[PDB]
Amino acid sequence: HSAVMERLRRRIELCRRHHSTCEARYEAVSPERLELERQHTFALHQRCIQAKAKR
Amino acid sequence: HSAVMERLRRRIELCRRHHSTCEARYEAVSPERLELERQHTFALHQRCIQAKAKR
Amino acid sequence: PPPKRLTREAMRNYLKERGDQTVLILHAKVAQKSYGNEKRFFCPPPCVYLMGSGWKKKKEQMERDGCSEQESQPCAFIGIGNSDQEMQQLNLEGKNYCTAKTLYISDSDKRKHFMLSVKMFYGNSDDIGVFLSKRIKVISKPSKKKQSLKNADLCIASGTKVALFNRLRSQTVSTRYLHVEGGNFHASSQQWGAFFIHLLDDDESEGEEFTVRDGYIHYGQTVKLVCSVTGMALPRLIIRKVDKQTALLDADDPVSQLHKCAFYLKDTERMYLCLSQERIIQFQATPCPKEPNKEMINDGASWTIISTDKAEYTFYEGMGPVLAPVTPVPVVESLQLNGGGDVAMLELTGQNFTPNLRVWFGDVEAETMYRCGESMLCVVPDISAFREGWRWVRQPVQVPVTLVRNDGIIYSTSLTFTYTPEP
Amino acid sequence: PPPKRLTREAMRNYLKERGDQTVLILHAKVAQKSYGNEKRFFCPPPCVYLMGSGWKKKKEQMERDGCSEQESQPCAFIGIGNSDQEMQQLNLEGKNYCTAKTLYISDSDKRKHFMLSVKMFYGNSDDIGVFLSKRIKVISKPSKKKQSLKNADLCIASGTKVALFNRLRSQTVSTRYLHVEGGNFHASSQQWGAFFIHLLDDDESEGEEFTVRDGYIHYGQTVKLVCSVTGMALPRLIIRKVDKQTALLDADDPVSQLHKCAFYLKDTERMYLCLSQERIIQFQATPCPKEPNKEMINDGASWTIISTDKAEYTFYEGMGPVLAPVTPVPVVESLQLNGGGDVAMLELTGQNFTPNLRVWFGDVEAETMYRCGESMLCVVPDISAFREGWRWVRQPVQVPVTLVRNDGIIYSTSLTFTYTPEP
Amino acid sequence: QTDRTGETALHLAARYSRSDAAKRLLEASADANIQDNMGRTPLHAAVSADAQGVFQILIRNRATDLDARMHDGTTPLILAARLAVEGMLEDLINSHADVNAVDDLGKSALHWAAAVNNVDAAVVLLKNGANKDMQNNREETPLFLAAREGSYETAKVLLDHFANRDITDHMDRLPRDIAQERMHHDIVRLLDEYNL
Amino acid sequence: QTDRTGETALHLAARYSRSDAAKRLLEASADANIQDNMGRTPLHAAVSADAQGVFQILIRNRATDLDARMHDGTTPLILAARLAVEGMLEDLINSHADVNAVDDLGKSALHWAAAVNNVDAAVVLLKNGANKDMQNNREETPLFLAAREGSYETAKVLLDHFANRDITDHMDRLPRDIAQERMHHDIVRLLDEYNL
DNA sequence: TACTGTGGGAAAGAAAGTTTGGAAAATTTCACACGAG
DNA sequence: ACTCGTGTGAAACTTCCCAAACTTTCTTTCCCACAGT
Repeated sequence: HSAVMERLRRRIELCRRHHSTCEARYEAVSPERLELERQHTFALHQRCIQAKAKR
Repeated sequence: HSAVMERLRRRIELCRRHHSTCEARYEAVSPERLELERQHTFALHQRCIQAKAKR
Repeated sequence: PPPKRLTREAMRNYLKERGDQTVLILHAKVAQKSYGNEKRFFCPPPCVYLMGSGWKKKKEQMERDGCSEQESQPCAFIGIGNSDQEMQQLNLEGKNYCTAKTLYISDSDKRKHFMLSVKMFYGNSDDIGVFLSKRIKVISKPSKKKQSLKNADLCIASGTKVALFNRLRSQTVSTRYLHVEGGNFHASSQQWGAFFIHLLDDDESEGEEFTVRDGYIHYGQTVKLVCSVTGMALPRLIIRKVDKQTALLDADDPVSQLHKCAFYLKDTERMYLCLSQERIIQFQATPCPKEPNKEMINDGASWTIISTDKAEYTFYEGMGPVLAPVTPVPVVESLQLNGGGDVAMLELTGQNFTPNLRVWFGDVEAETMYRCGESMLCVVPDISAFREGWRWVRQPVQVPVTLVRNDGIIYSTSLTFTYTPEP
Repeated sequence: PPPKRLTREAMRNYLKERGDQTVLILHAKVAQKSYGNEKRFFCPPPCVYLMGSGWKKKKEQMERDGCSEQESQPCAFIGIGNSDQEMQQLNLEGKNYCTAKTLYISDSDKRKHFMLSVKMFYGNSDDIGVFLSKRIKVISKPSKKKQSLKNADLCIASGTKVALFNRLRSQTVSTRYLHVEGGNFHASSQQWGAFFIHLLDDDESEGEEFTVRDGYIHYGQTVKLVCSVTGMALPRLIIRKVDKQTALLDADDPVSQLHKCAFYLKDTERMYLCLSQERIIQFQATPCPKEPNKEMINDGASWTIISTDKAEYTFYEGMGPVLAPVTPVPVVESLQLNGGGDVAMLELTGQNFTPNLRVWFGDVEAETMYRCGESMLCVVPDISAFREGWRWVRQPVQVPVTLVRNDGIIYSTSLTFTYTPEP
Repeated sequence: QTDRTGETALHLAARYSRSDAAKRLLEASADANIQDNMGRTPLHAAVSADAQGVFQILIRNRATDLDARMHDGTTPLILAARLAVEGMLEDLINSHADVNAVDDLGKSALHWAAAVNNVDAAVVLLKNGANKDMQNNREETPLFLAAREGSYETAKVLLDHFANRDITDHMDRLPRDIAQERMHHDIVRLLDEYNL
Repeated sequence: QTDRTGETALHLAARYSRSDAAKRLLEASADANIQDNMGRTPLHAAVSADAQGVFQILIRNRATDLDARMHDGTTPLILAARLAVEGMLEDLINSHADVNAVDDLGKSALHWAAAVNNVDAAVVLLKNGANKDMQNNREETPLFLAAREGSYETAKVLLDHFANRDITDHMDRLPRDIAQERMHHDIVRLLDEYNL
């Protein structure tokens, strides 16, 4: 131990830390990112509904 | 030992045996071989001796 | 309503239900370019199925809240993406599948490859997100190429699923594809099945015990085809090339993509497999007098053959409605075991991963490190998370591994970690 | 009288005497071809010396048996070997050295390399055997080649001994070579010395403390030359090319074999080293008006330069007369220590080995395995062969190694095995 | 083969980090390039298991294929790069592993290292040949994967060795674009304005 | 360097056949390609000393230059061939030593093996590439050295893989000739009449 | 004289090269004519 | 042509595999003036 244990603590931290920075950009941008997905699912729904009006 | 010793006995024997077969051909041929060396040192000595006769 | 991380509970009541929603795009591996004003359509048409005993549950739950027959209507649109053409709707009404038989690719699309994106939402504007097809390759014209396997991507290899279609005399509307209706092979102009193109031996034993081979497929070989759809198989056939409705018996080159051909039923006289202006039968093939080994053949025994692909995506709602699209959907190619026992972890390689997931071993959530898009890592939880006794793995236990998002959408995997006693 | 293997005794009375006979052929590394009826002579002439305070011992012992002043006359013949030209005698009378200044090589000698063989016997027909020169290379013409070191064999490298000669206006008879008479450099038409061509630094300190460099030698460099013969050295010179008795200062190419040149004495005005129609001096060199850095120069400061070689061979009679030639003579390039202590052997690499030798460590003959011509092997005899006390090598002992024939001719080596306490 | 996983006695000691257990198995002329059902040599196991002990053994041993691939064609140099272990990457490089070797998706350890924003790996890899502009069977420059995953630091580093930022994917999207899209404005700003 | 012979701690254990003494000196990241004043790496020493123990270690180790030369440019593959040891030649071959590597006199182990009539060596060497008609800086085919030394058995073997019997030396003497001369009438009879 | 070496040059050659043509599959793209609404 | 998927197949075109003088730095040959026998 502590030979390896300090090495393993250090490795795991790297992943841990990384994963952190990732799962936190993704969450942060997602509002703004869902936004060319809404505005799109919109003026495209007004076509889903008038081809239902042709049956 | 006998692990290595039997191996070393076997190696040395190779050189030994070889050396033998060599030093035995060389000796055997050397008569016949010294013979284009005598016959040559001869009719060449009858030239070493008549340029001594010109001094 | 704020997002609810799935719970130890919600889960155990999915390993019982298994009430999966699931998309499932089928589609051709290649698509012919369309120079200038013209319009070459994707000649098997990209076919958006929609399996899974839980699309129903989503119609049920929805209406039981105050929702139209119009509202709980899944509403799909396809598209090559990156265009001013906009998208094209799909009629998912009535039947659950659908096909987009007027899709093309301009001369003004420089991209030497492309992808089909299947946008979707419920009528209520309630979103469900974009789905993606498994990579498609532009070509300029079916490439008739002799034995240099240089491009390789174009050569139909063994084992691959392929769909073959029949169109006649050169008219757009006739198009009919070898499909299976319940168990009886026909030629729909709506439905196309995908068959595996397994390779076989030149010298033959009986018509069963089917033992397969490696390498690419060359004209003249013997090839059985099993449908993934009905499971059924056609008798042992022999693929041969075709030029002006004549089936040249001695074609020694490898089957390239989008190539015309014909299927000689082995040991049936000179009979072949042929398109019926109805339900599918066999045909004798005309004489062969001036050209010796080159048989003349029917309009209907002349098929076009293309290698295909599927793009599956399962996903369950484990915490009811979620505001944002359930997409991108995690798919998991491989599961690697890093390390051992008390340090044991697991690496997951797949694609579309996202930091906001967490791999669950059965009902126990395990800490999850996200390395990137196509790799993830998690810590094999202790055996005493399942069998509460034991400090050690005293004998084999197998739980199913699965990805779970934040707002508890749960993407299934059919992969299973198996604890094992130490060797 | 039957052949007598050398004895523990004969030996110890050679490590006191050391009364060695020794041949010693000097000679150039290249020889110009001689097309058709012509006859280009070897322009430093191969020069068969004959050192060793033991040739005398052989005149003494011989006559003291009933032998003429005519009989104890070493009688040598040289030759390129492989010819119908037969051989050419050398006059070893009076002085002990000799030179063969009319040796050539026909157009009818296809061999792109060759060797000088110096046959020898005492007047009485009593044989002494053939001696060989160290490989010589035919060329077609002195090759004036710019900086591509492709042949490399032709380029005069640093450190190599070279002899340089002066011939004038194009006449055979004038030929005079830089030789050393006792300590005063001259130009004999009988004697030629061999000097080492060490390389130096462009920027200079004092005229001593001579520190050498690597690589080939290019015109323009500074080069001191030390004679192996007297030990003496000439002042720091600068080698430059020569075309029509003009010494081009800016020659950046490497000195090729048999090239005309001149030696600028560093820091002496415009003085060079020049041939004296007498004893050797320096010369100012003419003007240089139309050609700027190109000085005009004398007949006598224009030397031809050739890389040389020696072929030594020592051998003592340790059991008196032997009927057969003392030849081939074992020469021992390197002495390797295989193994250690109680197993310790020794591998000998040289050339001309023969099964009928046996390497002696001082006075103790050691068992000798002959591997081949250029490799032999013998068993390091126990330390208690020299220091009769001790079972171990208690502290450093050094005996001289030497090769010994059957009929006890003994070929010396000047190489020494050194026992050492184990580490 | 325990036939459960297809793993050998060596494979095990690699994963379990028994550093001298492995040694005797090597005294035994036991083949160190056996494949388990994943198609991995014990070295792959050793790297995966951050087992410096065993690792060091196998790499110091000459028999061992350092560039061995898996069923998905992953080289130890690949895992090394993604699994973020200390040293290994370098030691394999020094022992002369094919630095440009690729997996089935034709991604180099430089690629992966840029996917996992593994700046250290990327730098060592750059200073050891490494096609900085290599593409994968999606025509993806590793500068791309970076700009996708938005791993900015690794990205600055290729922009640093001047990776070509103009090489696109197999759909004619600049890396510059997959940034824009995934909402990494930083990676954008960098691609817009750093070097040239 | 004990500076007596220039030999290292490794060199010694090689020559002295201390097979595990060598092992720890390798646990120590001690360089195993150091040159003594003869210009030989401990491997050379190991071969010279028929020390299978130590030998095996060094060759199983990847760092170790298998084709290292001496001041006279001898490879271990050369010693192996001449010093007539068991196995070693083969083991070096299998570990992928340059079989056609030469010493300063430009003789290959095949050459030497024919010099010391080492039939076994010659066969193994032939079945592993080995230019059978290589020359040395005297234009000597190994068939030649055989015919000189008159080592007949190795000779039959190259005549056996059809070595070119007509390639001469650098003085236009056939091997056929240096036989005649040295009075090996057997090697002659064989060159006159065996194969063609 | 007319034959001895020698230097020396000039026409005869030659094996390590860069590369220029360009002859041999397989792309692009475009311009076009059946058969159908 | 009335306007729009499909297939012809001819004309432009791409890397590509391989066979030529010469770029070309080396030789080897032989052919011939100049000075001493």
